[PDB]
Amino acid sequence: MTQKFDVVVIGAGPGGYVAAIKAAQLGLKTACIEKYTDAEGKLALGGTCLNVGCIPSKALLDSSWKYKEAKESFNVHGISTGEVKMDVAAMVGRKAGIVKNLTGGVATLFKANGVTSIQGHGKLLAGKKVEVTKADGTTEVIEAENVILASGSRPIDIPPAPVDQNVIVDSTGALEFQAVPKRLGVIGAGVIGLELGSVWARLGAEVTVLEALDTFLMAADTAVSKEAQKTLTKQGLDIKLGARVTGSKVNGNEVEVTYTNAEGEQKITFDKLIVAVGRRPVTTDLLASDSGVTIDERGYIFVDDYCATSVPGVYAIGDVVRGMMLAHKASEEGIMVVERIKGHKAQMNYDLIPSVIYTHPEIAWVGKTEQALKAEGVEVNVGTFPFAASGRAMAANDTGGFVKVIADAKTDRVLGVHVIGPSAAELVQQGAIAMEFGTSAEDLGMMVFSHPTLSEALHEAALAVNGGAIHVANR
Amino acid sequence: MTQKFDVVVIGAGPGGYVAAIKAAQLGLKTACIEKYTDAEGKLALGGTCLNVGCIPSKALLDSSWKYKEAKESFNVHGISTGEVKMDVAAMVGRKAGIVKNLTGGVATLFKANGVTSIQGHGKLLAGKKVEVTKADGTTEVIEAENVILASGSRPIDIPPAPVDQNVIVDSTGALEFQAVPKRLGVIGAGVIGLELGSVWARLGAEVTVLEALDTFLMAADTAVSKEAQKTLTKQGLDIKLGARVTGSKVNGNEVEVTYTNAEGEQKITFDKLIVAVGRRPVTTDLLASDSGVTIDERGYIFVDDYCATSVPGVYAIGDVVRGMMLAHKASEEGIMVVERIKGHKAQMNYDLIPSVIYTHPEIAWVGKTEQALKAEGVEVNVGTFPFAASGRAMAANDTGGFVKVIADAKTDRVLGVHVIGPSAAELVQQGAIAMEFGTSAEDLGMMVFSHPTLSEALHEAALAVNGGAIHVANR
Ligand SMILES: Cc1cc2nc3c(=O)[nH]c(=O)nc-3n(C[C@H](O)[C@H](O)[C@H](O)COP(=O)(O)OP(=O)(O)OC[C@H]3O[C@@H](n4cnc5c(N)ncnc54)[C@H](O)[C@@H]3O)c2cc1C
Ligand SMILES: Cc1cc2nc3c(=O)[nH]c(=O)nc-3n(C[C@H](O)[C@H](O)[C@H](O)COP(=O)(O)OP(=O)(O)OC[C@H]3O[C@@H](n4cnc5c(N)ncnc54)[C@H](O)[C@@H]3O)c2cc1C
Ligand SMILES: Nc1ncnc2c1ncn2[C@@H]1O[C@H](COP(=O)(O)O)[C@@H](O)[C@H]1O
Ligand SMILES: Nc1ncnc2c1ncn2[C@@H]1O[C@H](COP(=O)(O)O)[C@@H](O)[C@H]1O
Repeated sequence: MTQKFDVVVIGAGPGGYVAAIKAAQLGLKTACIEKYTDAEGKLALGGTCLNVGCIPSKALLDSSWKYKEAKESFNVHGISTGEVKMDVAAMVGRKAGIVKNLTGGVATLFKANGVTSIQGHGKLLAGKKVEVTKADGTTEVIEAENVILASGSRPIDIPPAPVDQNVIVDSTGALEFQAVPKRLGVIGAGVIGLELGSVWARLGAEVTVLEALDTFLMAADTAVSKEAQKTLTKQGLDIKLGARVTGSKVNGNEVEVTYTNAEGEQKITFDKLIVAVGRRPVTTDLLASDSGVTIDERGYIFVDDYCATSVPGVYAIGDVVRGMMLAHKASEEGIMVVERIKGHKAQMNYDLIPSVIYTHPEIAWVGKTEQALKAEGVEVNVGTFPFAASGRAMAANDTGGFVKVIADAKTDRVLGVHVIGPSAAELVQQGAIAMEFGTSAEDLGMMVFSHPTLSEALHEAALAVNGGAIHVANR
Repeated sequence: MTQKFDVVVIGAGPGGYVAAIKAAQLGLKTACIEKYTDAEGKLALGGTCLNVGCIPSKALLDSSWKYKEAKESFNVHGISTGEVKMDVAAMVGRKAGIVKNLTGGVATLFKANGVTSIQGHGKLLAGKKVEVTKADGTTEVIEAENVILASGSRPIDIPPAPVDQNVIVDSTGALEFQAVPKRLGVIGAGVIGLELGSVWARLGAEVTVLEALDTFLMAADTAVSKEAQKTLTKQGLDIKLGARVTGSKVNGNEVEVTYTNAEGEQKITFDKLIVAVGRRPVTTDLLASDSGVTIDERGYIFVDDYCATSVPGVYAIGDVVRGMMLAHKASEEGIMVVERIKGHKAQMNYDLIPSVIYTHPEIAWVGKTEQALKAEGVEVNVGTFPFAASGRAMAANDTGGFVKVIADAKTDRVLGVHVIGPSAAELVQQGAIAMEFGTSAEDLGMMVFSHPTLSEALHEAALAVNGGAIHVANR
């Protein structure tokens, strides 16, 4: 009666469900354990990303942008509308429908690939045995030749502003508001905070973003974060740096927030408050005391470059291990691990994992920032092209931003591509693909880019590296 | 004394003006001769592409799509408006201001780079001598060490439908309507005809496209053209294949068109008629009898792979020579010619020039079609991914279409990338960049693509080539 599998995956987020599908495709008898259930009380796959993360946030960002554009940027095209209105419930409902479709899609993929789906909480015991606590309390132990831990992360909750799922919410609650909060506060100016604040600012919320640090998007290239702060501020996000929240007091349907900055203590009242101060790895009841799996100082499962833990045949991927907390990072780690289980020498290039921020203008990058390369003493040539000079962007009425390409001054090898503007993620992916092949700035400049397209902005920026751009003056 | 230049470029379109800027950047004393001037007396730099082609069409396509979307696809996002109306004069005026800004931009680039612009009609005489006939009829002969012929193209004019720029227009008049015609006819279902028909259909015109051939977009992959005909028909373009126009009679503010199809002669009346039956190379008074420059059977200037004519030091680029009549082809041929004048061994890869159709959904491709590869006996593996399975596309409410990757069955080398759907041009550019580096489908599949992004559809299609797609069943 004891079930035996070649691979047992704990967690069905982008890391775990992709790993499970890949394992099954490679002929490995695979099981995937997941505890999450939807509103009908049924197993729902896809993790944070699908259910309360990437997908729902992108749906609201696209809907809210259309509303803002209709209100402010239709007249220039000769288009008049009556009063523009937003049925918030319908917007949230569209998002809920997308999530339902996609979670159903993952279940379908599991069935088509032969993945054994097991609803419950999984715990790794000694000897690669996994204890599954089923939805009804029944426990069952299964045996695995290989175990993949992909338990993900959860929002950080801080004593100064505890979430109550009503007036003070985390990112999950922020995607479920029934009405536009008249005054919205956001703690944390990270990617999640800026995305969530953008959604509601577009729909009319007076938005204030309280950020404890004195830097804005420190991971982005300095020129990109400078431009981002300027534009987001103009879009109604009152971004306050050096503003550390120290306490809060919920008074019925409002919250008075206290924070400290260069001018001492300040108080501000909001109708809703979103706490977006980071995410922490989840290992809650994931490991028996004698599992042998090492956890580092910050709660992450310790792994090598191939996602192997301290225990043979046990791997860990995604948000629960070191690295950028991104969905594509999790999925590709899952692929690597399964390929390696099959004996292939798969590996990941952590230096070419792109980052995307889905504000408008979209922000994206891959490789190193200019400030980082200068700090490391690497001499570089930089080429920039603004969308204000792009005929395609002018046609689209979306000319803010630029493309920045950074190359090694001696070898001309492209070390980083940074974009703030239309189709940023797509242009950065072009850069990433070229970088995978060890492209030089000159190699990109020598290629034929379709005209007129936003892609041309990357081509011009690459040419600008060596002072050869056609559509911008060269210095 | 006679003006003397290292390079004399005849024509200031994307081939000519880019060739002029680059020559100047490389230290060559350069002149660019252009005959056309706008209503404000300014030299019409940018040629067909900027003044009456690429840019104006893209501007109207973008404005008209926003109108269609607001009327038909805002409700799903929860967005309501009053009545959505289009001020056609204002839409066309926005386009006119974009054209004015960009033409001014090229003038600024010419000045910053030291290009001597000369207003007039240039003619190549024997001995690389160029006669410029000014607008007042005066002539001046300038001496050149190198001549670049970039005279471009013009619409084909046909006896059955003479253009009067009122009831019967060509592509130039089609971008200037001041009101939506109730009934619009388009002769020719080529790229230009489909784009122009789409603009007006979106704004309420009843559009009929009369095409003499029984094929539709034969240059596109069969799966792409099939989908395109289906979706364009659903958008209100009544595309009639095998319908050859034989005559037309203007009756006041109407035109009765007579055409022949499977039921013999038919008659149909329109308020406006667009003649989009192709384009022809322009060599009108471009060459003296004894210039020595060979013209082929279709009126194109004959050139080798490096755009060199039969006369040493004389080159021809863009629409006036063989190849795809595209802006990026013209510009890159311009760059190749100039680099070679300087002694560099630059080369054009005609196999990797992408094609784009700016309808909605956008269509783009690079490399070979599946039908061509089959006809040539090349064994292939095909991978397809539909946007209906893309989380990013779902969030954007734009899921129509797919990505198709074709690889050599023996070497796995990517031979073609075809896309119909959102950001088709950008995804195709990712494919073209990879193909420049000799990518295999597996190489693309091993790269990390940001999630959620439209780019992921290319990643999945690449994986599907070898039956390894994650998000669609592999059958
Ligand atoms: C609002 C928001 C927006 C985001 N937007 C983006 C974006 O645009 N792009 C991007 O790349 N990333 C984004 N992220 C991050 C992204 O969601 C994560 O990086 C990704 O979900 C990590 O995948 P994972 O598989 O590691 O973990 P998760 O997706 O968190 O999946 C872990 C799963 O394991 C389950 N689980 C945990 N413990 C157990 C157990 N013991 N037994 C059984 N099951 C268990 C959980 O129920 C969960 O379903 C966003 C996150 C948030 C919160
Ligand atoms: C409606 C429409 C839409 C289009 N859309 C696209 C698109 O989306 N993408 C794309 O790639 N292509 C598009 N094209 C095609 C594109 O415009 C051409 O391929 C491109 O302009 C060719 O550039 P060129 O430099 O060869 O010639 P042109 O742009 O035609 O420039 C030739 C110039 O030379 C001048 N000239 C001619 N003879 C002389 C002379 N004897 N002396 C001096 N000057 C002279 C002309 O006045 C003109 O300015 C489109 C065309 C049309 C009509
Ligand atoms: N108490 C706090 N008040 C304000 N900002 C905070 C507080 N605690 C953390 N943060 C910020 O929250 C942000 C979270 O960023 P990230 O992890 O990228 O989402 C960081 O920039 C932190 O400085
Ligand atoms: N008299 C005509 N009636 C209908 N279609 C025509 C006629 N003459 C040319 N065409 C079509 O016009 C199209 C021009 O397409 P292209 O050159 O790609 O822009 C071709 O597909 C021709 O078949």
